Amino acid sequence: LSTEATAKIVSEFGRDANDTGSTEVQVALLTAQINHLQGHFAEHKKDHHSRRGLLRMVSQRRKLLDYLKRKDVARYTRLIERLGLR
Amino acid sequence: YKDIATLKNYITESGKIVPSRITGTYQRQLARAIKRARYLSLLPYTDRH
Amino acid sequence: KIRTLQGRVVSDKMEKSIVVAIERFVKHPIYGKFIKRTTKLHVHDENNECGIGDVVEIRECRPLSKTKSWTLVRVVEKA
Amino acid sequence: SMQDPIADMLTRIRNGQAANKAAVTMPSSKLKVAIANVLKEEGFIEDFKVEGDTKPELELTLKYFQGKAVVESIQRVSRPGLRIYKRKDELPKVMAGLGIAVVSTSKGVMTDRAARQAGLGGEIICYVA
Amino acid sequence: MRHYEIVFMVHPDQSEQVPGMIERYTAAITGAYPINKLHKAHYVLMNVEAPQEVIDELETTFRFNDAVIRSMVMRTK
RNA sequence: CUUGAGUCUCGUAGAGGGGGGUAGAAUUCCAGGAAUACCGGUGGCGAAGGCGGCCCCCUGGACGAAGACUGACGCUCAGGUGCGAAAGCGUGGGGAGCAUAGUCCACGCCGUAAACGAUGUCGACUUGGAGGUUGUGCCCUUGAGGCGUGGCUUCCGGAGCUAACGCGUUAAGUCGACCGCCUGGGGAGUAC
Repeated sequence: LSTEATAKIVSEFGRDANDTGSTEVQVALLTAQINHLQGHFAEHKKDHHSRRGLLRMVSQRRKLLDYLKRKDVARYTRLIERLGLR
Repeated sequence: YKDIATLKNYITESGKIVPSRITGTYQRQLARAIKRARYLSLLPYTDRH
Repeated sequence: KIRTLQGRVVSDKMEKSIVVAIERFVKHPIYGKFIKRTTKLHVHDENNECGIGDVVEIRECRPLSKTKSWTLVRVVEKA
Repeated sequence: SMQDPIADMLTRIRNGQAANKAAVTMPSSKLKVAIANVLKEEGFIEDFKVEGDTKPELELTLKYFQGKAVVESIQRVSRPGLRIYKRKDELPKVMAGLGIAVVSTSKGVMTDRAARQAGLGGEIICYVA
Repeated sequence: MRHYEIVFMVHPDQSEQVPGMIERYTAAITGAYPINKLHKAHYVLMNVEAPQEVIDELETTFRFNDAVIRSMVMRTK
């Protein structure tokens, strides 16, 4: 969720060490943590409180993808290749 | 939460929970500690039963 | 050569014919505010040498079809 | 500032004209050096020192002659989204011309006499009185 | 994983079956007032290490038991 | 390029929920429906309606102490789509506390209200004073304790403002960007 499996996914995308909040490393950490949280909303199906917190970061997932879109068309396609998006 | 001494000196002899407004003290941890106090069997249910 | 009106491409589902919008500022006539206003005019071109999303230079011409009186001159932008 | 650096500066200065502090300070862009190098020269305030190189920032010295404070009624007019690009033969004279009218000309910001001397107006920055 | 703790209450007339029940429920350790009674017993507690699923087999064996009545699990970090 | 914003580390406090069973300080009938006495408050959570037994389970937000790197990536909103106090109604049961279904769980409609901080939102600036609560740096910590220094919430008050009454560092005060809404009362939240 936050500590263990994030620590094995951090260096899978960084252009060097500790570049953590770069936009490549950003979304791939985040989109991963929408699939796994959707396992939690694969059931329980009445938590309308927390569901906006999911709905929060799903829109921000598309927000930073605009920042790949407007700057570098190449690196945009490279990670949605590696994630299979849209 | 689990101590027979440091919790039962800070319960009242009517069985109930001491308020901090009379005790004067950690209380927000102590309250929930005495909220769950009823199953430990180091205490009664209350002093009258 | 007129002003060489710069514009974009909106859609091409037509046979050798495109749709161009044009960015354009103006003073709003009573309030004094700048509203970015755009128009929409059909433009003749044969080669399909501009794609949907480019930036286009346009002059007028003879009125060829209905609803279309502008030829392409050249393109300054890829898709 | 968030969404105008020069408007939110003009709140910061004349709040010093309501408690009579000595020195005022705001985070200072290169435009902001060119602001108070007009207010000093026309005489409305006294002295300023830029400092900082990762936070370039000013040390303006106020000017209150008495309990009365010198910079009486400064007003920004051209606020973003309501640009008023004045042609020069409309020009705002401030308080029958007795003040000054800071106009963003080509040749600089320093503007009383763009009416005749320079000879080209532009966007008003703020009236000053 | 996550550290845990075991809390339960022991039947007095079958307080002789304490360590026999212990080695039964040590399998998960190696795998990873009138309450109608005397109000007199002895407690057995320990701080255990097991993760989120190895524990789940343990508690669902107490609706078939008669000595212990209440199953309580806490933590201390 | 690093301060707006944002991810990581790391701790901290908590009626944020969802499910699962649990179960008495209490309480009618011949079994069980209910839900807190205490803590319970000027506390405390959350975007609001709200939400209080206890433990674990999947999840939600905020906070602090440092570092680290991203280099404007943001703020706002017509329509739009969700969450939506009671009742009512639908279909499927129950029947004590006690209103004869309904109230209660549940699957569907229904979107209603003092759903009234009768105070859109974010940002930056300006005399303040006393209490709340959460931290945590320095300091014989030599302690219940000081100076700071974070965050939100009270209580009275300067200038300024307001028709007054009053607001008053959590604004309504000086401003900037954007959205909702009003233009005399009745007929009327009605005719089609």
